Amino acid sequence: DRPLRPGDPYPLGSNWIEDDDGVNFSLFSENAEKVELLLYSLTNQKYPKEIIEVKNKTGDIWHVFVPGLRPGQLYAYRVYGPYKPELGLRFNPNKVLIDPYAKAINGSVIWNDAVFGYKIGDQNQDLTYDERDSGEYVPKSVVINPYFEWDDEDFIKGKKVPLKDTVIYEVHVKGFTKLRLDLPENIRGTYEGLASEQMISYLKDLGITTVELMPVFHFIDQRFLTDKGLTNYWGYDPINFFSPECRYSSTGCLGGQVLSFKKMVNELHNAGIEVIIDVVYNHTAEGNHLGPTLSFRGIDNTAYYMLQPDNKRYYLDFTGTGNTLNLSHPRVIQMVLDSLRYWVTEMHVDGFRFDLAAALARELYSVNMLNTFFIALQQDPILSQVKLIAEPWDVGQGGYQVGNFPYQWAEWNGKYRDSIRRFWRGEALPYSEIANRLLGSPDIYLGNNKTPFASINYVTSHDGFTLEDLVSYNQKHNEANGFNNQDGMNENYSWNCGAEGPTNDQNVVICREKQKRNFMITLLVSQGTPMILGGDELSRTQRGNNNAFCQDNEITWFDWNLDERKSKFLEFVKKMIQFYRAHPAFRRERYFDVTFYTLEGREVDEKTWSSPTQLVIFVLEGSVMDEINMYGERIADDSFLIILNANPNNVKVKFPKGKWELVISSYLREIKPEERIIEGEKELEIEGRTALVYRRIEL
Amino acid sequence: TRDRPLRPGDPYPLGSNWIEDDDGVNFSLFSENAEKVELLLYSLTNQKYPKEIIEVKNKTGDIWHVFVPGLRPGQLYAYRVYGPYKPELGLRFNPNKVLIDPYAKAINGSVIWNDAVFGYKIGDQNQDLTYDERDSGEYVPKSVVINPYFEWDDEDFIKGKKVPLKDTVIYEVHVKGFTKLRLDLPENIRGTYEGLASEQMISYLKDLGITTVELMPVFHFIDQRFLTDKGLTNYWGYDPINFFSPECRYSSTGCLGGQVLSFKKMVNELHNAGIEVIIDVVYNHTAEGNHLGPTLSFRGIDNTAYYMLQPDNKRYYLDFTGTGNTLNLSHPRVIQMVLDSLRYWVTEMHVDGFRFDLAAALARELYSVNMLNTFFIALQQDPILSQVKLIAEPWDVGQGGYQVGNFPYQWAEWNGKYRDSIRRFWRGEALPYSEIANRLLGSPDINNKTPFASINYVTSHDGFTLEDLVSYNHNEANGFNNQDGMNENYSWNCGDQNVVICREKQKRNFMITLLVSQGTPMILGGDELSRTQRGNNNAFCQDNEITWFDWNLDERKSKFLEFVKKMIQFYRAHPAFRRERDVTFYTLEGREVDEKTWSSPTQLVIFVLEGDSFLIILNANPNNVKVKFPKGKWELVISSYLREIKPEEGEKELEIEGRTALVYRR
Repeated sequence: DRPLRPGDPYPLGSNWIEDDDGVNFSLFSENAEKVELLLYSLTNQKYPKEIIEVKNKTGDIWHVFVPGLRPGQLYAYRVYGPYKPELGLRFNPNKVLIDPYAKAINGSVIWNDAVFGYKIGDQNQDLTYDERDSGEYVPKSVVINPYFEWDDEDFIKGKKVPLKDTVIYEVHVKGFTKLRLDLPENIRGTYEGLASEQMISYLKDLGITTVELMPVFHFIDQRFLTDKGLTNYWGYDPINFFSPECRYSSTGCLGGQVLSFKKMVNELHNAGIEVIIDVVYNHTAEGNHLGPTLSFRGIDNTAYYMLQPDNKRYYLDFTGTGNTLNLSHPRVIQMVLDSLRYWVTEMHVDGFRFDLAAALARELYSVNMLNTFFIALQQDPILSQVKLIAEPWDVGQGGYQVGNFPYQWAEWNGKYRDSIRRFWRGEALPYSEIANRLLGSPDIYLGNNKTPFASINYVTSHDGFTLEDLVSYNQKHNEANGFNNQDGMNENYSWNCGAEGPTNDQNVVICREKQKRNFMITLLVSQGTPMILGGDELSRTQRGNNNAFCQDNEITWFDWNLDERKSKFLEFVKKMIQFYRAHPAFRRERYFDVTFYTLEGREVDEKTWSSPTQLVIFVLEGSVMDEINMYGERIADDSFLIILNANPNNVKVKFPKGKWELVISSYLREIKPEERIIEGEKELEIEGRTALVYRRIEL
Repeated sequence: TRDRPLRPGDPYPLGSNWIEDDDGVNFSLFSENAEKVELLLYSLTNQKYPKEIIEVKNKTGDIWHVFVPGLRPGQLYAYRVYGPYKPELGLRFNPNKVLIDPYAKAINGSVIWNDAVFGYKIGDQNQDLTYDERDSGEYVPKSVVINPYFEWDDEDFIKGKKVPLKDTVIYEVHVKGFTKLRLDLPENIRGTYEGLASEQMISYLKDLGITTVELMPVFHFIDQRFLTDKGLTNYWGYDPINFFSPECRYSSTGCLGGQVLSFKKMVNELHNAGIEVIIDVVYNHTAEGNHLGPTLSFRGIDNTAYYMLQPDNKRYYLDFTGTGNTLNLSHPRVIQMVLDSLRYWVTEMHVDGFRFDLAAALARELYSVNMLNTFFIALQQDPILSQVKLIAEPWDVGQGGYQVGNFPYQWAEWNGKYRDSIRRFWRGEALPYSEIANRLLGSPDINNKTPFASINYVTSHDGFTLEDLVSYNHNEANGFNNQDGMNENYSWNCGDQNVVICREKQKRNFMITLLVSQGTPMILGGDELSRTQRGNNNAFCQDNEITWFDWNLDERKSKFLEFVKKMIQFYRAHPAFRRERDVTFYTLEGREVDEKTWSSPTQLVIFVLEGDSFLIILNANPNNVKVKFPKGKWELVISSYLREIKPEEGEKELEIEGRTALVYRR
């Protein structure tokens, strides 16, 4: 007998209107017989306060306005339909579902046989129909207040840092500040903790421009992970594409995660720092048949999911996770684009990084959506300005297969990390190959973007070894993950430097520290936008675990100990990053000028260019670049000489023309007077496994 | 170089953009192939000569941009683009030619024609390969930096319920014609946005009972040289040169930003009234025509991009419409422009829907480059564009069918043939009985294929109106031997007053049938005022007495308006004609339908709604036939009539007359 009204279809989800004093509720469902809105009082989460049958429907969209409800109000849905699993029809109104357009989720799921929708349990498995209510264990979607006081006016509008000037920083929200002891407990390893005053000055002192946060979409710890006493630490199982992860909130989970995130981002922008978020669109946490009925599968399984034709009880898997969104259906492709748009206009994120992007492109291609998906990004008013990061993929015949890539499109260059790892390991590599990597990989980027900065260079990431573990480790040690070490990449191209794991041997440590420095300069001397693994500066180690996706503990937390070894390296990284930012010679837009050299100090003819090498010498020649980014003012950078000696043996190099001055090197030892400045082609005795950078000073 | 001081600015939003903090204007322009770009600043008095030449020196990707401090709304600019001139490669960049900004939100006047606006020596052996030298400044209208802000009070009608397609009655109306000869209104708002929006209109139209107004073209369009030389002016707007500017011609308040202002207010009134605005867009060609075309904008900015060139002879331009060019919809910026323009007119100009002219050709052009379906996905997923009404025509493209996954959620189509069908049953000729039974049903044999998706229109902006063929049963003024427009609209001659008896019965008829049909109906503007074109069915260059709405009541109109008002009133009163379907039916006489009968080429239709219940009888026809009502009580409400109502016309026998149509209730 309530003054309820039909309300509006737009926008999707729950919408608090100031004026009409109440909240518009809307949910997409094509195959539902009946929809029910459930409102929960903070005090009781087991049974709804009030149940409202949603009776008005515009096209495939159910909606009702409900007066008097306000920001902070908990809710959920029960969706009604046929249950013929063999037809992919899995409607179970006993299961209390998460709104797909929820902007916040009030906690985690509590693993119990009743969140499944089939009997466990039974031997028909997914054919059966479980009657138990799920509400007791399913967090509720939350109505939020979208309003926020942004004074990142300077930043947002309009001209932020481009990829040519970007240093990215891949960092887990929790691990970053979990053991930053000069922060109060409740904000340690949280969004607010991350953007705190000292954290900001730290990231500023390091010199990184762009933060890449690991998954912040609200994810779910897998059953098989919690049965073993482990959580999903990396967050690669979204259940909702609009809500900040409740776990990383310092200010609670009834809007607090939205507010803290919005806060954190605003601080970061004011400091001059960009936010990229790692995003998963290739699968949902619901898994395959057999997985839980938490949201999509309950709302409309047939839409939403890619089903096996001829056996619709099964889900198509391109990723090995269990499901694929039905990206051909206009609502599903809408949700993705709606997600991307939300996070930019409302959460003020500067761009995205697509996890398993080769898979994501395969899925899109699967239903003829890849090129249209790209056109959607390019013409969209807000989406065509953000940064979009992915990976190479040849599908399936398959060269990219794509009319045109967004202006700020870039790809993780795994070939760059492999080549670089192998080089410093001692593997003599074709000169042309190692050199191309340093030149930003024009052999990969013929007509993908016409810029070196489409290539995201890196030596380490969240995947596999931490730069510390890379130089200390020959094979993975992932028994802690509980997969009897079968999980995680096996090709690592690593080297322990003479001892596996921690050692007392100062010969081994000298190798290691020297080597870390080698990679750090190789990376910040190459064309392409570089990405650094958070922790690498702190000499962070997961002690041989190369796939710590499930270690929310001591192993993964950043260790803020001021050990002198560690400290001295943090000093090196700072100095090198600074050097990179300080010189647009290593940051060219059009390379797709240099001169490469031999041991005996001459130019490089074919054969020399084609035979494996262990030593790279080259000069960034010239200066006049166009510009800078301001009205008609060309600058000129100093000319540099880079010597990289991976050959494990001392070697004698003939320098090229002019005066050269050593600006930085991997020598841990003090620098001899005849090494600071060198002229007139006279030879220097270069140590084995050493990297060196010189600027010319005349003429 | 120059001064000035100049902030590089931002690449987005495309166009001129004044920022009221840095107290300047931001300029951004696309040109993938440009060598050099020069912004030209102009004083509102000197236009032959540019006040300032500014070298646009920064580009982000394929967007040139510069920020100029000090400039504000009202500023007149144009661009100059340098690059190769190898017209055999399709490359035809010409600095001497002053170009409009494709993203300009306002333009100052029409093109003053001259040999200089072309990029080749207008007269020569190799027309369209030759390099013309002449400056184009004076002739080419200037792009105007605009005043974006505007105060909307229709917040109440913006959201939410805008009159749904079910409840809709649409009214197709040309802007000038609507109130040019509407004398009781000042001598400067007549034939303007604000004129159409006078408080004497609106009260008129709300009084008339239509809930949606569909304007003929308002995209700033030019004149065909190439016609005016015949002393005619493009009066239909179906030849645009920019996609963001309201047409200069229909502004009561000048052409330096008053087109923007007059249009917005227009809408804001219409909305407060409680009515809906749909505008008539053209995206299938620009006003530049083929090679041998004026170099106004896109040809000059970037010919490669923008235009679909003939492979093997990029000299020439692929034409799908017979107008000379097609936009290169496969280039991301070109497709972006179209989608930006659709988004602009909605969020910014508060427009409720579009009607794509020559939709099939547009679908085909889109198809030609694999963009049709991706165009449709873009529209559905767009937060603003998916909410608006969208109106085209049917088409059969590529390899059969529509070649589209899904349509937008308020898609509808000009039923090209429902008018060829209703104008043939009433016409008298041999006509099938499941055919016209279909037309009235919603035409469900073809989209969402739920009746609302059909635009049941008896009359388009196409001809006639209403009768005016039936007169025909006048393409001489249009200076080309009378072969232009449709070939037969299927009408009587009705040939006095005793040799014109059917005229008023060849009105009211279409009316009573059209409003009774399931779906959504379209009247031509001023068929209730009994409009006329003195015979013309193709009045596209008639800015004359021919087209302008004759508002002085000749006496036999005015009775008819009071009919249409009451006729449409009925459909605006009962949910019995607003569904996705309980229909009846009844042949002569009294007899519930069978299969003879179902395919019999004659002139008799009856039906009922159970299903407020209603009985409806409709017939053609050359002579009288026996009439018997069916099961249930019958009470008259409205009709067509040779005289008036007498007398008193369960179950019995009437019996009905000739050229005529009729109705009842329960």
